[PDB]
Amino acid sequence: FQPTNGVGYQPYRVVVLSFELLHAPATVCGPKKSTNLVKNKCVNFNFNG
Amino acid sequence: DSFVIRGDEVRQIAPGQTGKIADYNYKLPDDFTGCVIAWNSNNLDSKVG
Amino acid sequence: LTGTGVLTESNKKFLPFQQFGRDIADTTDAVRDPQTLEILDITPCSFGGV
Amino acid sequence: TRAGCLIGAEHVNNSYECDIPIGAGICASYQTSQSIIA
Amino acid sequence: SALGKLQDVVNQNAQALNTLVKQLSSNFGAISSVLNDILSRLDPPEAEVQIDRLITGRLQSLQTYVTQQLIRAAEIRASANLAATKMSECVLGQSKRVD
Amino acid sequence: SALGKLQDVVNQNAQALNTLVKQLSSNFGAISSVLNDILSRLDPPEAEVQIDRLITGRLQSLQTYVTQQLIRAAEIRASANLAATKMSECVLGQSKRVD
Amino acid sequence: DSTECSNLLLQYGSFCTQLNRALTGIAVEQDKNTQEVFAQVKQIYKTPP
Amino acid sequence: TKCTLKSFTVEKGIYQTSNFRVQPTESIVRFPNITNLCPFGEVFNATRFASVYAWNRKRISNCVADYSVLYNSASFSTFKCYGVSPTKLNDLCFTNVYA
Amino acid sequence: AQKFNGLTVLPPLLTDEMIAQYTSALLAGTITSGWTFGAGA
Ligand SMILES: *[C@@H]1O[C@H](CO)[C@@H](O)[C@H](O)[C@H]1NC(C)=O
Ligand SMILES: *[C@@H]1O[C@H](CO)[C@@H](O)[C@H](O)[C@H]1NC(C)=O
Ligand SMILES: *[C@@H]1O[C@H](CO)[C@@H](O)[C@H](O)[C@H]1NC(C)=O
Repeated sequence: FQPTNGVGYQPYRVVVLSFELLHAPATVCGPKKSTNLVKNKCVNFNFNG
Repeated sequence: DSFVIRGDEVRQIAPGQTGKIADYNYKLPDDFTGCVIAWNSNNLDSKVG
Repeated sequence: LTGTGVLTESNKKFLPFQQFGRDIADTTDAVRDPQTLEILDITPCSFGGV
Repeated sequence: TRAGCLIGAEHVNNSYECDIPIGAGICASYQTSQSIIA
Repeated sequence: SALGKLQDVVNQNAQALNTLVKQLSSNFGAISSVLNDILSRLDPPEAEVQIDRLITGRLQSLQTYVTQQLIRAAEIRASANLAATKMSECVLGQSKRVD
Repeated sequence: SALGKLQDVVNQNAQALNTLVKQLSSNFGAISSVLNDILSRLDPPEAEVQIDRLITGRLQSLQTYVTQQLIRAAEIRASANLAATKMSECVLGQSKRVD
Repeated sequence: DSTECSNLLLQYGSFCTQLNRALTGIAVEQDKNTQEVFAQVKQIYKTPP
Repeated sequence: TKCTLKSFTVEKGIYQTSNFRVQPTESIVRFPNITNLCPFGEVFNATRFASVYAWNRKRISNCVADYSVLYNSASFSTFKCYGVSPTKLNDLCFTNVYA
Repeated sequence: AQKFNGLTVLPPLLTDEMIAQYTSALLAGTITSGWTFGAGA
């Protein structure tokens, strides 16, 4: 690599995130804040994604 | 999975592609369930000379 | 052409401009082998269902 | 048979009523040890 | 020939199979009609949808053949029930039924 | 080993329901067999393809359950019409018809 | 004669199995029709000379 | 029968089964007697290229297409293939090639 | 078979020879026995 090289020859840093979805208990989650649980009621639910 | 490549080889990261990075260096699985994040780093990795 | 099936000798003539031979449109039935120009037709790996 | 070959059952000359229809005039049954007969 | 009614049944059977294999001629809006060409030309991740389309068309063809077979089997079962009624009421015994 | 016909009817119904469950267990070419998963991890505009792939695959599986029920009901109707004709003739009258 | 035959069987074999069961029911139905029409009395008598 | 009927228990009778008995264990590849390298240097490394208003068409035949030899000297910014995946390109023959 | 893409024909359980035998028995009984054919002896 050289700083005067073209855009195709410039460095590019690549991070590849690999993950499995909804097949195992989860140790990492998103920004959504959890609310209180409601039992025996027709309600939209988001359990562990 | 973190690494550094050239600008032309970024498209070689995607699954189903062929190249010097895809065949001999790093191969995404066909059913990859994940993300690829690539950013330019000419100011950091590249140096004069 | 990639496949899994039994290969047998073919008694079907091929014209020079054509390579493959499909008895039914969905499945290829015969082929011309590249190294040896004898015709080789493909029977299924499995026979009639037991 | 006319329908095809059968392996796993023994052929008897005696004729009985059909239990499992093999086809082409052939039938199978479990009879006496005990075994499948056609 | 006044026997050709049964010939019709045989012809109808053959006709169904002919139509059936003609339904295997179409690619059902895929890249190619041949299964092995779709396997060979494309990588599998692009290929699940094409294989699904092609063999879903083939299975819809088989289902339509099953429905047509069931219609003709209902007609043949009605004719066979009529013939068995003729066997029981006219061959074995005397029938007072008119015509 | 008597009463094999009624047990055959019950086992045929159970086998039809079991085959329905086994067909419905397939993913039908979708990303996941569970609909809730492909709602959760896929945004709607490209998700709709997986949605109607899985849904029409399930519905088609019902169609073949329906047609199997139709041919089974045709056989059951033949046996029931035989039973009704017998109750009209064998029980409430004397039948000259042989066998 | 596809390469990935077993995966195709696993994904789409039970549907074809149900259709083949329907066709087998058709075949058994026609065989039972022949038995009802032709085989009414099981007694077999020699043709008179 | 247990796999086809998808049940451990199997009732008395005759059952048609899908083929699971044979799994292949060998691979054979047959391709023509071609060993000359294709003129990729002429169509990729030429000093002068024609303009887009008169695009230059070059026939490629009677050679082997090894795309790897192109990795060392040059890198391609865009490589998009339609109808054929970038993978399985080395495992697949081409009838008529015009660059 | 392979040409029909897996559509095979199944031979009937009642072959034409046994069907002809059944019809011969029915003719013999109808001629020689009247309607006492099916009623046992
Ligand atoms: C290819 O070369 C091999 C080795 O010489 C030879 O045996 C084979 O017949 C050739 N096939 C042709 C002539 O295409
Ligand atoms: C049955 O009859 C056939 C007539 O060819 C004979 O060959 C066979 O041995 C007999 N089988 C027995 C002993 O039951
Ligand atoms: C292209 O030609 C130049 C000059 O001869 C050479 O240095 C370079 O390696 C060639 N590239 C290829 C495709 O071999």
